[PDB]
Amino acid sequence: MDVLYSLSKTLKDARDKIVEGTLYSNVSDLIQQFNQMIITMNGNEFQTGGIGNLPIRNWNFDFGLLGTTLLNLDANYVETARNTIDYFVDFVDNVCMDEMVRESQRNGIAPQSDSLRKLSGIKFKRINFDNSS
Amino acid sequence: MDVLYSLSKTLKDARDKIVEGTLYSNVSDLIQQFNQMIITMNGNEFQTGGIGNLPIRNWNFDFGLLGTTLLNLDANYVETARNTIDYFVDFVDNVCMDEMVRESQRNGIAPQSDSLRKLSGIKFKRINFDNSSEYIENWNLQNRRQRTGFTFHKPNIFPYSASFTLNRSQPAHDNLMGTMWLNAGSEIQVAGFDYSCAINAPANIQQFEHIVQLRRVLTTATITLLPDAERFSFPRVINSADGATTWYFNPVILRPNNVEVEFLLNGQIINTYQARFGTIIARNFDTIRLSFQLMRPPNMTPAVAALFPNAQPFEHHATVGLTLRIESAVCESVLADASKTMLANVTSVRQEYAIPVGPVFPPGMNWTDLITNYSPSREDNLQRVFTVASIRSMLV
Amino acid sequence: MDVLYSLSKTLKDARDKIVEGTLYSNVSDLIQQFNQMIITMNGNEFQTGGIGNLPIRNWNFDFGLLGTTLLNLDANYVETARNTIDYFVDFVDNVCMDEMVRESQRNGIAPQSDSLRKLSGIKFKRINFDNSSEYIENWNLQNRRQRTGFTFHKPNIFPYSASFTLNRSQPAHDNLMGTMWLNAGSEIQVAGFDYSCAINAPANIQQFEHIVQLRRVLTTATITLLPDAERFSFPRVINSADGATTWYFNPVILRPNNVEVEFLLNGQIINTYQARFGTIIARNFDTIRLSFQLMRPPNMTPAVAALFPNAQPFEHHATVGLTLRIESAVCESVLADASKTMLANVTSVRQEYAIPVGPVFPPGMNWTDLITNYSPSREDNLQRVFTVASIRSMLVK
Amino acid sequence: MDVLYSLSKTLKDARDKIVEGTLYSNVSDLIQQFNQMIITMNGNEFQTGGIGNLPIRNWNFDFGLLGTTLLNLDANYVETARNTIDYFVDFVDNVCMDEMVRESQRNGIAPQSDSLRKLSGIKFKRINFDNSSEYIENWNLQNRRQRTGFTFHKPNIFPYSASFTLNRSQPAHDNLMGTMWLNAGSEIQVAGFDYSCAINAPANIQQFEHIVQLRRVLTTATITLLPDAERFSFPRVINSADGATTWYFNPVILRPNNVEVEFLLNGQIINTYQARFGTIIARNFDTIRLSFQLMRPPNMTPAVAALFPNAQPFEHHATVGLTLRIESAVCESVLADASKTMLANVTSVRQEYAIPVGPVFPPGMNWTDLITNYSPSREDNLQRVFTVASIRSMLV
Amino acid sequence: MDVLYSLSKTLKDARDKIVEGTLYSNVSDLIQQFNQMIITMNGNEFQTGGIGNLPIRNWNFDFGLLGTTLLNLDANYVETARNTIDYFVDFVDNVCMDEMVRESQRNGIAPQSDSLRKLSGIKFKRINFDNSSEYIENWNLQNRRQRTGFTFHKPNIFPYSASFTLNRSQPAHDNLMGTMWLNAGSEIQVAGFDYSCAINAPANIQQFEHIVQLRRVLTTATITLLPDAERFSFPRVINSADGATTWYFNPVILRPNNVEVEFLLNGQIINTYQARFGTIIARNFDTIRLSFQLMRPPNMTPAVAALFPNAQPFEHHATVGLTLRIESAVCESVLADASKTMLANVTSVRQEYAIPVGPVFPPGMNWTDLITNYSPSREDNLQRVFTVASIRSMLV
Amino acid sequence: NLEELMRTGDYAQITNMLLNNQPVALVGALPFITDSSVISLVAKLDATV
Ligand SMILES: [Cl-]
Ligand SMILES: [Zn+2]
Ligand SMILES: [Zn+2]
Ligand SMILES: [Zn+2]
Ligand SMILES: [Zn+2]
Ligand SMILES: [Zn+2]
Repeated sequence: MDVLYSLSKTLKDARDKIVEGTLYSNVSDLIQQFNQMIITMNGNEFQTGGIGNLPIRNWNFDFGLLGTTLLNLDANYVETARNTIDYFVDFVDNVCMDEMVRESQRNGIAPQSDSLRKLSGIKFKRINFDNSS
Repeated sequence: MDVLYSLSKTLKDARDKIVEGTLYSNVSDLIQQFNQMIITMNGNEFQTGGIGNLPIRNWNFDFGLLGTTLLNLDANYVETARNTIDYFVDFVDNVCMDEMVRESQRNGIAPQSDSLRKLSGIKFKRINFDNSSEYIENWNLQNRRQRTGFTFHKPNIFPYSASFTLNRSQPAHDNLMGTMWLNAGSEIQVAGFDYSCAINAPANIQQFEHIVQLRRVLTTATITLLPDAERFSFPRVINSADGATTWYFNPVILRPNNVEVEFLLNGQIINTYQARFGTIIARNFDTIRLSFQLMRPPNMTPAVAALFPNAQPFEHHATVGLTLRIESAVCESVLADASKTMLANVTSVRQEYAIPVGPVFPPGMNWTDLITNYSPSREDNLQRVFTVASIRSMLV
Repeated sequence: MDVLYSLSKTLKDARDKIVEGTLYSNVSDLIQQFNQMIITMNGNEFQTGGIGNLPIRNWNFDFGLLGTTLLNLDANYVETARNTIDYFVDFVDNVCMDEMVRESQRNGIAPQSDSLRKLSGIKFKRINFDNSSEYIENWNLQNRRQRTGFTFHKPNIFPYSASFTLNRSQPAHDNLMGTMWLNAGSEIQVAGFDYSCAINAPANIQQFEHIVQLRRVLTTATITLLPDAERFSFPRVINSADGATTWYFNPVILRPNNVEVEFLLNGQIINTYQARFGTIIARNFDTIRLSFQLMRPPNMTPAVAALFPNAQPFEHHATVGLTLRIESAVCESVLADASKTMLANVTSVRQEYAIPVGPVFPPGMNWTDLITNYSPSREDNLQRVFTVASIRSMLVK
Repeated sequence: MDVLYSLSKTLKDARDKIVEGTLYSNVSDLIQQFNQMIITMNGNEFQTGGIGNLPIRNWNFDFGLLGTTLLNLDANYVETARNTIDYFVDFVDNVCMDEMVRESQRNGIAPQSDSLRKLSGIKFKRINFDNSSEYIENWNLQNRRQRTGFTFHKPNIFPYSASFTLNRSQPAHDNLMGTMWLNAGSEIQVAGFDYSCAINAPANIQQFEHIVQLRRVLTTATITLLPDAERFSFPRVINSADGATTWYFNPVILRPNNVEVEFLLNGQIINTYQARFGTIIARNFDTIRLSFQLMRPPNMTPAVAALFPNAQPFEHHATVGLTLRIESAVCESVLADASKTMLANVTSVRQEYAIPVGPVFPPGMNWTDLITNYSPSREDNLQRVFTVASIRSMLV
Repeated sequence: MDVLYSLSKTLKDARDKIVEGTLYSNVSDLIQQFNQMIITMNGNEFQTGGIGNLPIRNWNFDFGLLGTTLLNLDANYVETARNTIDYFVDFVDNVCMDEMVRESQRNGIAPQSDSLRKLSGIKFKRINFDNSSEYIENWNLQNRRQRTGFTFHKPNIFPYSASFTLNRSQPAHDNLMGTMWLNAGSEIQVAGFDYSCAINAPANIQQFEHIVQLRRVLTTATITLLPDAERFSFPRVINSADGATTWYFNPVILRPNNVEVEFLLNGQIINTYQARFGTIIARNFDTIRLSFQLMRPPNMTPAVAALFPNAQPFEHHATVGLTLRIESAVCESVLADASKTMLANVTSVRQEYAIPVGPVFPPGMNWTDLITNYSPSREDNLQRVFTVASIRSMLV
Repeated sequence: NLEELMRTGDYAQITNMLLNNQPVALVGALPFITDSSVISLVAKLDATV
């Protein structure tokens, strides 16, 4: 949950803060967190399940790092970031939907969907950051 | 729990294997594991008790290691090991008792006593070794979220209930049609009775049905079905449903007709046996449906005919019975049963120290209330306390 | 079988002992056995299940060995070991299921599934290691043809049968003398009834005898004997032997007289118990002879005297019972009992996949039919499938 | 005993673990222990038997050590080991049989056979290794005066006794009041009967009480309580107290009223259960006190009222039952039970070789007489023979 | 048994192959085996026992080896070999006789004589070589838990029994209906008779049934079925059931009707043959059910109609018969048969030396009692003695 | 067997038997000393080898 929340928070912050013309000092930590997430998720295969009419979806992550070395973010930077963010946001939304439709009588506080169970592995703990909600 | 079990198993192995004269080759690995346990537990302060009359105890661990240069163990080695073994066994027993008397609603599977919570830290996992017992194995499978399984001889799955239903009744209770049952432990006795012996029935046949809903799914169950219920085969006086009066029952037993026992899972038929007695197998089920019939004998000897007149009064009441006894079963959830002793251990520990009733278990650890309302929270707490009870039983 | 059991035992040991934080010294030999199993199974193709609704599963083994440089087991080591163990456990479960659903009229003790046949090769014998279970121990002893032994709690040795025998009867069924019994599971409840209460008997004694012939020899049996049979102690309406009519039974229970329990082997008396109730020991036997007498009480109170008139009609019928329960026993052949789940496991596997009726076992694993006709070939096939069921239960259960 | 157990367990491990194709690393420690046993036993002469029909057998040990293999064991290794294993198994079985057929009023816990007395010498302590079985664990604990524990399923704790007591009677046996009970094995079936149905009893209540004194303290006991005693629920003809006459019983079963089960230890109430049926826990007790009541129903339907007139004759006699079944328990002393075969094995060995009745156990090792007079001497001898029986069961 | 068979086979081969003038290449391997046997047996003392009138005999082996350097065997070689062969054959014959006259209840398959027990030691395993005979091959396969069978020509599977069953009878024995049969060896003859010729039977058909329960399962059995039982086809005077009187049987043979021969294994119909006569195959069975019917001929010529009046007296009694001969079969267990001499050999050896009656076999080795109560112990002892008898028959 | 003893190198059993005076027979081609001295027999030198 903390890893899933951190993915969603990173994507929301990227959408809000990675905007054309903004200073890199406004996104430096955000860009570092985004690249950490990209590195952690790269090479991992995920599947959001077919419970009910929810479609079976397969997710693959092979993305380049967001660039540094821009004093002010330009349109190319925002375009690349938007492509990556859109794919990640679709993945996160589908994972959240897959988890929202599942329940267990015992251990109902634990993740139910396979995607969230995979995200609960230690290797993804790096993605975790500010849990403020 | 895995650390507590490993402590208990190491101490049990120390008691069993560290004996006079034994080759050090026989205990080399055990001595290494025991020394690892000493190293891990040394310098730690634990506290148990503080609930009910269970006394508060403080535990300090500052112990030397056992020797490793002997060829055959002698008396001195055994006494030196036994001192530490005694202290550790006392500590483990007290921790197990402290954990057994505590329960939580939301997270009853997690450790409750501060001692076991402290033992759940990473640094204590060094103590962890072989987890071969059935209960610890199922605990680990549950923690990994794998399929669990507990074998029960005569599982205590049916809460006690001696009841009856009258599908035909009058204030005078002289022409009664219904069925009375006892569901106790692993046993279900049912008996359908007709006072008129189905003389006025459509086909001279009276249909009786008993549905018993198990509170947990039983798999790989072996059951014995017999065609008579001895419990409801002798005359008796039974209170009315509201207790306002009493009625008379005077059974005369006829063989049940068209017997059909059906084992259902989530309302879906899994197993079905018709006109089959003796040993049957219910492979996976959570409900039992017993349907039988009372068939009026088409031909009767003068005495049998004398039993069953054309109309009232009905002095002899026809009855058909069934007995269903679950001898063995497998259940994903813990249950009491005849062979094991975890329920008895937990109840004994709670009674001996006058533990106030918690928010999870029924007062006095009464099994009938526990299994009647066997909620997931109760199952979590019961698995925790039963595993702790088995761990303690390894030593005590 | 030995190789299949060794696979299952190695996997169970790996699950129980390869845990986070444990010293490598605790699992060194277990790790070597696990690596031997990996090496032996690597590069082999297996196929399981083409009978009934059991799906065809294909199994390939290409696994890396477990490391041996660690001094304490960490999380990653345990995870990799658990992945390999999960695959192997699935394979072993499927192999056991495939073997449990097959039977042979010729060599039923031999493997039937091609997976177990492949595992019966020499190259796989290296996987063999400690055979400590009771069933595998008995399997090996039987293979060498040493004296085997299976300990049963409440052995299921009596095929179900509820019947009666009328030594004296007539179309009115108002003056009957005979016995009614239920021999079910580990229990025999017998009851001899005389409607006249031995009023015209030779010295007012009516002798009743029940012979129960076990289909297998039981040794070292603890038996509870109780004077009364509660099953045949209430009024009953019983269909006649031909089924034409029904007769009335109205028992009034009298204590049995000169009770004699005889446990015989090959028609030779091994144990005798006279007027002994409670726990008795039948050390070696295959036949039970229960002989008990209904004795008319020489002195009766007015109510008792009113029960039994000098002549018909007889409305209260004297009955003397006996209950025998084999609490535990030892048998050289496998049997269903109240404690083990081998029969339940085999039946569940067969029903779950709708295995067609073979030429050996009953029409669906009905224990009554099996024990009634417990043939040597049935014994061989049953022992094979029960051993496989125990092997599977080590892992799946 | 520890040495005999160690021999037996070494041989069982040799049978189980020395198998063709097995890695030598799987049996390295086992082979070391086996070779140590061979060294210790070689050159010693043992004699067994000479009691009853048990033959006199002479045992000589002149065996060479088991070898080693680089990687895996082969068929030659297995046959060579099996010859020695078979000889040692025969020796151990004969020694166990010799020890099972002997007893002593004085020092019954000590070895009685010459072979086991020799095996208790210092020179054989080298053979001693892991003592992990329940019986050997309890043996070692009892040697140290530590608390012992045996877990029994359906313990054989009540000597058989089908008796009755008439609190009110007369030579005509037509207006009787009393209790009839069967205490058999792990089962109590009591039934209090009143022929008058408490018409003249104060408050229309008749109080029945049954006290059962267990010969040994039972702890952590799971008990099943059921309202009715099916054994005493049907009409019967019962001998008089002195056998001079027979009387008639014609039960009509009523619900037992104000049921109270008291589990007492040394005259102190430990557990109380009021109107509780099903599974209950008796944590520690040596006495059971079942106090129930026959309450005349204040309201009766005409059929019910017809059975209970204001005065004599009383054709239908009111009866309230009670069934108590100890499913499992823990006892500090050895007892027979349904799950184990120790009593059966000892009795079989004694019967097979026609062992003359000794000065300790009753003739034929009858359990009723044994548990009736379960003296400490009998306890010691029975524990010894039961431990030897389990040791033998490891192999045979 | 394998070593004894190897001795016997080596000596038989020596007798058959060591002949004057034969190339040594024809006996090279035989002479190697013979010298191996000499080396193994040399220096050993044997004793064949004194059971019954069989004399106590002591055997010593100090024989030199046979030459292996001649191109062709000559008279000297044959004489020298014969001198040793005679002694070895005498020893083998005496060992076989000693083993044949002994039985055990506990373990009847193990060697009984001390000579054969000595030969079962490891040191003599070198003598073991080719085991090609049917009996030794079956012995070895059964030791290996492998499916093996003995082929019998006219197996002696049916215990002798000439008996009848009267389904309808009366004190005067003038209107009888029933069956007569003889089951002798491999032969069954049955004949259902009705004195009334089914005049009053429902539809003028009388049904007869004969069930023969084989004491062992037979496989791949060739069986001749013929539609008449000549044994019960002539006038007879037959004792009554209790021997009180005698009745008269005057058959007139009719064709059997609705002939159904079923061969059943475990109560299931393995094979069925309807109205089929001649050679039939029963592949696997343990019970034979012969059903046939006497059908009153609907049309009768005056001579036929004169035989069967509408009412009594019935001077001609209508009979329908079947004959079932087992020409060949295969059995897991040993049996007597028309071709092999094993039973005759064992019985002859027991009779010649006045061997007392043992606890296993019936007196005089009577085959009817033996096959009647064919217990597993009897099967083990019989297989052992039959194998020894065949081994001896190789030489004697 | 002295050949097997030489090959294995394990002298535990032979050492235990020699120390504990357990009768044994060492089997194998062995050179021997032919002693014709009666005083050597009285001195029991054959047991000192
Ligand atoms: Cl039970
Ligand atoms: Zn009512
Ligand atoms: Zn039980
Ligand atoms: Zn009848
Ligand atoms: Zn009295
Ligand atoms: Zn006759």
